[PDB]
Amino acid sequence: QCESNPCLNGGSCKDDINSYECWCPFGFEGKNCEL
Amino acid sequence: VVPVDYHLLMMFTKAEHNAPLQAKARVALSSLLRLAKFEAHEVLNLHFVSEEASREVAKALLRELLPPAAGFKCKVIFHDVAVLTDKLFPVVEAMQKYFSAGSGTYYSDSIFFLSVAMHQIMPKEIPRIIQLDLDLKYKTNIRELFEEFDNFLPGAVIGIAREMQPVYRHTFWQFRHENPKTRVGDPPPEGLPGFNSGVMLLNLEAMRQSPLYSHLLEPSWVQQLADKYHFRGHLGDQDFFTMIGMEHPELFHVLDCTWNRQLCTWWRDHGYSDVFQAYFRCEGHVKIYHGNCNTPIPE
Ligand SMILES: *[C@@H]1O[C@H](CO)[C@@H](O)[C@H](O[C@H]2OC[C@@H](O)[C@H](O[C@H]3OC[C@@H](O)[C@H](O)[C@H]3O)[C@H]2O)[C@H]1O
Ligand SMILES: O=c1ccn([C@@H]2O[C@H](COP(=O)(O)OP(=O)(O)O)[C@@H](O)[C@H]2O)c(=O)[nH]1
Ligand SMILES: [Mn+2]
Repeated sequence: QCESNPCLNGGSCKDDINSYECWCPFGFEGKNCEL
Repeated sequence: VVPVDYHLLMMFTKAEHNAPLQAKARVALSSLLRLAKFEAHEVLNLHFVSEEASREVAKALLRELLPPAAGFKCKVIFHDVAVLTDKLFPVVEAMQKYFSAGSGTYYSDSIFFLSVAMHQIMPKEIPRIIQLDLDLKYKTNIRELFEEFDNFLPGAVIGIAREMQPVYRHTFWQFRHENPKTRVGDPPPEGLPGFNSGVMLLNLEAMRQSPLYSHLLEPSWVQQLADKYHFRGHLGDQDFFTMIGMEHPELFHVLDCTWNRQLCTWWRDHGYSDVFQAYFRCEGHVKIYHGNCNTPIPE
């Protein structure tokens, strides 16, 4: 299995090859909504 | 007497040298069998989907647990994951790209859709089967779950509990953004939070006999709905049932949360702090705990 994409856009798996933006749920920032 | 068969099905694959999975299975099967009670003419059939090494592991665990204290007749059946994968693929191929990690269509993902085509995989002498995860702990007599089949309304084919985290709130983001009045992805009581696949009542007869359910399995229907909902997942059967359940809730008998009380809080810590409790709340006497996302189960 994969880890869920924390981003609202793109595929369901984190680090989706076909995504270049990451839109985080509210209150989070970073390339994978880490902060 | 005329013997009455009860059927359960569990996935048990890649179990060799997977000690955490074996321990999960032990907890599930031991509590299941300790608390089960069946009449003298009744038989509990335990179906396992396993490759050969896992079949051997399951047999070693089962011999330590059978025959059950309660004394009832129990039969163990194994199904080859490779055989089922090949039977499932024609039916399930088109949905894989929307519901598997991630892209696109691999044989290795096919088995995660077993439930959706169970009515075509199991012998037709099996009218109903309950599919269960192995990271469960049973707090009651499994025989009691079978009475929920009697509560299916006309046209319902599957019994399933709601998903207790906002994972579908997240998944349906774009659809919700475009449809501000939608209940799709909202929490209970009034919303449609989606479904969890850990405990599923598959009425095989009803699934076979439903024209609606049959149509929804067709590639063009899968595609049209995944397009409408802008849906992408990696949770397999759970994702498919969740999606078609947004469009056609009549197909599903919603079990009360106490039949699959999920313990996973992953999503609480990934953007959903404020809404989390509205999804996660479950009140009542718990019948089955579900230690999903490797969550330790309380004692
Ligand atoms: C996102 O990725 C994280 C990290 O890998 C997962 O923990 C999340 O999955 C958890 O949260 C949502 C639940 O739906 C999920 O449990 C389901 O998994 C699929 C079915 O096989 C199973 O019966 C069901 O319990 C849980 O693991 C993921 O969304
Ligand atoms: O390597 C694996 C992974 C999963 N499973 C089965 O598939 C179910 C789903 O996985 P798990 O319950 O760990 O995931 P979650 O409930 O968090 O989705 C498990 O209960 C097992 O029955 C398995 O047999 N082998
Ligand atoms: Mn589980």
